[PDB]
Amino acid sequence: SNANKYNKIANELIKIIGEDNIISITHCATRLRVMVKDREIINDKKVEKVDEVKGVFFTSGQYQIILGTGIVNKVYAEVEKMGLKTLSKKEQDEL
Repeated sequence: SNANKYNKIANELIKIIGEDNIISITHCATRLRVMVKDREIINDKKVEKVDEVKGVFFTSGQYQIILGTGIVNKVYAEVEKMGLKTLSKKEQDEL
């Protein structure tokens, strides 16, 4: 596939969750982890249909999208430019 593969998934994901429904975002080795305001407006079935999405779970305020290793980082790197509160990239330590 073309090099926009990961930015299309990021955009589809943001669009289904709702941009202003996102508190903050990070990831682990296999999952994109989105702290959301209201899970009950997120259409899980539409999320599950997105390219590369292996499954979805909500628990403990976290909407988790399983993308698999390597694919999860490439999607995270697209979301990182979108301006949402992404957290993985911890902020500069002061001296």
